[PDB]
Amino acid sequence: GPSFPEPKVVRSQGGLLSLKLSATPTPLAIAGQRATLLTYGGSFPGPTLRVRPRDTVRLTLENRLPEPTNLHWHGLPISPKVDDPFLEIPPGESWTYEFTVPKELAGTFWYHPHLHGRVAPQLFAGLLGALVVESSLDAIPELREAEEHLLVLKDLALQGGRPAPHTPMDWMNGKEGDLVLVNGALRPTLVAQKATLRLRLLNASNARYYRLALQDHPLYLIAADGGFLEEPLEVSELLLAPGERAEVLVRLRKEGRFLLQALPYDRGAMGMMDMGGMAHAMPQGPSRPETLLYLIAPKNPKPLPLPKALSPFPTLPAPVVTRRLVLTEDMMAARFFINGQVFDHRRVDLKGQAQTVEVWEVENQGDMDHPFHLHVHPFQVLSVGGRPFPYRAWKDVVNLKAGEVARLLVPLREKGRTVFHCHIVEHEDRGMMGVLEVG
Ligand SMILES: [Cu+2]
Ligand SMILES: [Cu+2]
Ligand SMILES: [Cu+2]
Repeated sequence: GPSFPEPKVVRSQGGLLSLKLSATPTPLAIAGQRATLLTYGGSFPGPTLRVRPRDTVRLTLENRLPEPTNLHWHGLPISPKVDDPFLEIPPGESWTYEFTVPKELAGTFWYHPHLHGRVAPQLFAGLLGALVVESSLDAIPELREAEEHLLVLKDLALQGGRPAPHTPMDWMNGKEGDLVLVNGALRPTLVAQKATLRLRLLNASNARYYRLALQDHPLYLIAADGGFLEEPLEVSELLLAPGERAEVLVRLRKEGRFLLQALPYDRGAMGMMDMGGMAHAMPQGPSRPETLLYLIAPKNPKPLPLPKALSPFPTLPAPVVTRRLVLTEDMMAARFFINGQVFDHRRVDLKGQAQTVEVWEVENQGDMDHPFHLHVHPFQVLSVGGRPFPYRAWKDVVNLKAGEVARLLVPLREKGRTVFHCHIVEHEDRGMMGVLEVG
């Protein structure tokens, strides 16, 4: 097959993507070995859904797992009556998700389970896939002529031919695996045919971070989680926290082989040490560097010029309220809190008004990185750690290192009850989630 593996694409037909997916334990060949994963559509990652604004999506999820599950349409500003974080599909049962793709939308999104208490093992076992919203922007020559690929960054650990079980330490840190895969493949080779690549990036890992760097090359960020930037932004590296997406242009400068690496990064994961007497927690330190893929540049590469502009970011109304959400940890108990509380599905924590804008100040008073995710309502990151953000674009996950405050501009869109949580999904399962009601 193609030297570069990517999930199969399912496209809307005549404005309708009607699809039945089964969540099912599936024997597969993965990274040269045989394993039984939990999959959507029989594959890992699940199929990529490619749609356009105003399309109708009609996705029937059949639960063939031995435990209940559901779907989160991560990043989609749709109704929480569709993207329902409280819905439970019992084993054997089916549920049909139907929504219209919003008109003003573009970028890389994804789907995965969101059943509180069960997310981390289900997501770790392989239940995820991408959703791409095509834009009219894709027809500008600087993007249309680029070579496009999706890179689903997700790691895995196998034990006896199945996903490795969660240990108590995994619930504290978030589980990482030793198999650091792109699109389910171990260090695939990408033999580029064009000098400009358009790479959609998805961190679908439970907890692993990807400090992305391409050897000898900068990256040109053209989209964040939920939409285009206003213009490309040159970066030397790009950190993708769990649940985040990005789109980058790569402008291949010369012939040769270049590594795409996940450079060492310390997210505050903790181990345990006994040095005489007392056993206590100790930092794991930075991750070991990982090669994600081998990128082979074509003959005499002449990259396209960059697009001068992408999408203007909407001017937002002046905000009507400021929130503060403080994140804290009880590491030895693997308990995690927002404003001193753990999630309770019966308890409404924030009440806002649709079509108003709020300022959310999210403060990480823990020692671990926490990537904060809000459903349903994409936000604009104003600043993190007192540093202004270098671009304007829609995001739905913001990473907070220890001590950092993120200031977010949150327009409230669809009415209903939804959630916000850490997207180290172990921490969500362990309480770091709250309930927002929009009326
Ligand atoms: Cu998500
Ligand atoms: Cu969620
Ligand atoms: Cu967390």
